[PDB]
Amino acid sequence: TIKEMPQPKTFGELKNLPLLNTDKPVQALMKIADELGEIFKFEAPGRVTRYLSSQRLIKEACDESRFDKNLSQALKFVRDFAGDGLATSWTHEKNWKKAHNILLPSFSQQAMKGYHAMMVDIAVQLVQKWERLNADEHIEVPEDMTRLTLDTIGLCGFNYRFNSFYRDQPHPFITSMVRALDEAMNKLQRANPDDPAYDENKRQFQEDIKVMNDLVDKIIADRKASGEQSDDLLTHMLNGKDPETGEPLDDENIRYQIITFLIAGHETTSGLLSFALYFLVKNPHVLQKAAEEAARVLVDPVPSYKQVKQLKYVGMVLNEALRLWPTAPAFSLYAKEDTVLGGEYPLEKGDELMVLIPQLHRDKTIWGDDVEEFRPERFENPSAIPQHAFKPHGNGQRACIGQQFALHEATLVLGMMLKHFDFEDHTNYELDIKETLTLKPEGFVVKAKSKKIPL
Ligand code: HEM
Ligand SMILES: CCCCCCCN1CCC[C@H]1C(=O)N[C@@H](Cc1ccccc1)C(=O)O
Ligand SMILES: C=Cc1ccccc1
Repeated sequence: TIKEMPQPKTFGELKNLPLLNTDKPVQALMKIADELGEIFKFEAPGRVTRYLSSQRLIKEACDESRFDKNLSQALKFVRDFAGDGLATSWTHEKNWKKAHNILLPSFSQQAMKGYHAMMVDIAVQLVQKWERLNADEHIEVPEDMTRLTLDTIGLCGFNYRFNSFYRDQPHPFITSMVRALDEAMNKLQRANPDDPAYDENKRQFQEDIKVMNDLVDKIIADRKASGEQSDDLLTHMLNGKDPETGEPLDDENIRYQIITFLIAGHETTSGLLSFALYFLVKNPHVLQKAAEEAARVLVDPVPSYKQVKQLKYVGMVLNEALRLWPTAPAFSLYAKEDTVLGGEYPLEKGDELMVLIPQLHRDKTIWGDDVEEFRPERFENPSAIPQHAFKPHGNGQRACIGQQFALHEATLVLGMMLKHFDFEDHTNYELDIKETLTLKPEGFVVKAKSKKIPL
């Protein structure tokens, strides 16, 4: 009955920690899952977790009566600058449910209608950039997709223009963001984060937290002294009141939310768009089908909210890209009470789980033997997909609050991309996945041939 779960190779007192001493640790954990199966123990000094890779077990871990969201070490280090914003707070901290209640209406399908015009603004800047490239120039795909999604969250969220398409070199806030995210992730591997080798990293980390707080606090202060009532997240946050506590967010927590949304904008949707275009150029028949939908639906020079809603195949393209390469590749859980997982693995209250999403999405008992194939038609009927087989936005009440935002922006942009250009994988690009907070293709380049359709 009770099975003892495998564990990858250890390093004396360092346990399994040195296995994360790599620049692609998620992909390294995936290969361990290939070797060891649906569940394996992973220990570091002072920490134990268990990596889940099968739908059989993950469907139990997604039972919210038995498991709640845990902060991974990664999220604990990001909390150093994202605070108790939505993504780095515990479910039982008062500011989680309060910010959740206040911000839910800002992220609904209905709220998407109000953001649509300003996502079209940024999306048009992307298309015009590509229309203006010279023959036999190429597109740096993740770079441009990150320019897009950062600008979109800046504009839709806070009425601020990062003007990323006017730049080679990030806005100063983004420089500190990206550097702080890099330190947070690199910190995870250090066997001794106290060696003086890491003193400068420590110094630079604190400078970046200060640059980030000071610029956000200024934006908050400036908006409050202004009165301007633009329909953006910062206004809803300054004006909204939690129905439960009846309280609004305070300025410190609003700062944390803004940092949180900007991290999410920069990191996740740009990865998704990059992986989707990669899969489309590697699967020309799928690109054809999606381009045909784009041409048939996007019949005006600017897309409308209604038309984006009818880009249904583009949506399953995005879902299939999230299946093979979920850009936020894991989440962590803890047992609310003693419980037995899958009838085989007893857990005590407090025990942690890691959900390894890319491996879940390769569970052959779920998707069949063509699991590595890019086939958006898998998603034709969600009722034919078993429970909790597909988890790119997390689980339950702690699922991605920005899920509709991301899919509206990604659908609109990919739709316009397919309306306006033919794409050529001119380098026969070999997929290379760089890991930061999230997963992104690195070095992915294509050529676009304009269809010469006016905007
Ligand atoms: C396709 C792109 C995206 C993916 C794959 C994604 C995925 C996820 C996942 C897996 C989680 C749960 C993490 C955990 O349980 O520890 C999450 C949480 C979250 N995401 Fe997203 N996300 C995306 C886009 C966005 C965007 C655009 C925003 C907002 C601008 C956003 C805001 C959040 C927030 C605030 C949370 C924490 C929510 C809460 O716990 O209340 N995400 N996301
Ligand atoms: C927000 C985007 C997703 C971030 C998810 C984490 C993304 N990690 C980045 C590296 C792999 C992955 C992960 O498995 N992390 C674990 C690592 C860990 C486990 C046990 C002991 C020490 C450290 C953790 O952070 O605890
Ligand atoms: C820290 C921000 C964040 C945003 C989305 C998912 C996980 C983390």
